[PDB]
Amino acid sequence: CTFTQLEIVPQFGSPNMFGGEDEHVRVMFSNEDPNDDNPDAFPEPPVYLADRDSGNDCRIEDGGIWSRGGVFLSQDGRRVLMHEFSGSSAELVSYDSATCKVVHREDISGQRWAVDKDGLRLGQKCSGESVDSCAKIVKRSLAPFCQT
Amino acid sequence: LDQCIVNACKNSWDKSYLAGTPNKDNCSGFVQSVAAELGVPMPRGNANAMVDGLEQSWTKLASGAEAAQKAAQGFLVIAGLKGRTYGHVAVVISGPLYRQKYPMCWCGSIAGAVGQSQGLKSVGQVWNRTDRDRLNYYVYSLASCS
Repeated sequence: CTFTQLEIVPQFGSPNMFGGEDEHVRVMFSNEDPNDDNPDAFPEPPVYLADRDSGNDCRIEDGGIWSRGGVFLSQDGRRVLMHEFSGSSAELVSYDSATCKVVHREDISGQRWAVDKDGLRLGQKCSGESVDSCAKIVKRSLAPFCQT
Repeated sequence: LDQCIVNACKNSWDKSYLAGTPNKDNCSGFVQSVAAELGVPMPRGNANAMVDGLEQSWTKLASGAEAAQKAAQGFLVIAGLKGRTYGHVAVVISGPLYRQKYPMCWCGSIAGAVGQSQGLKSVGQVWNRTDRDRLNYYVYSLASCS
């Protein structure tokens, strides 16, 4: 199951909302930073998920600080994979798009990371934020993050 | 009064306290560098180690709000919280509390740029809602600003 990154942008007509959509899922955050109208992260829940195949929506009510565009959608629209962090720790967390329930969560603290058609890559002894600057690099399956 | 300290945060920012790991990607490093510039004695180690050290040596404040008060008085204030894996530390500076409760800070982070604050984020915007309420604030007994 493949995840494509979902770019998160300002919505016109809804003053501090940021989100993005595809054929299956719409995702949305609200920006509550008083100083920044272009923030990199959203720490205040909820996250709103809309399932466009059912017409229903649900809220994720708690959660690590979410990274704008560390949000990814699965090919079938069933899972929404999100990067979340706090202090120096971080994690990748897959939610069910119909129920907003957490399906899988992986602690990736201390590692650089990247998600693409091929899967997930984590790295250490990095010189930079990109995983490519990492000396050791590990390829990890995304299968537990999205299942049938 | 917090000038002396602000300066210390901006200079300490571009530096690399440890090896080839620049401070902006290492909270422990960044704090050590600020403590360097100010000539303040800070426990050696990684983040957790630093928290244990501060726990034992340093005067512990009761709230983020008081943390910003001490910080406003040109003292050095470290917000710290431990993790199973990698803990986190940050230098508390003066100015408005986010959600009337979390004081502004400077910190680098291995989490990525999102966890980095150049005085523009509060500790409440670098730690999440859970961790945000479990922070400890520590202060050094001598006003590093004159």
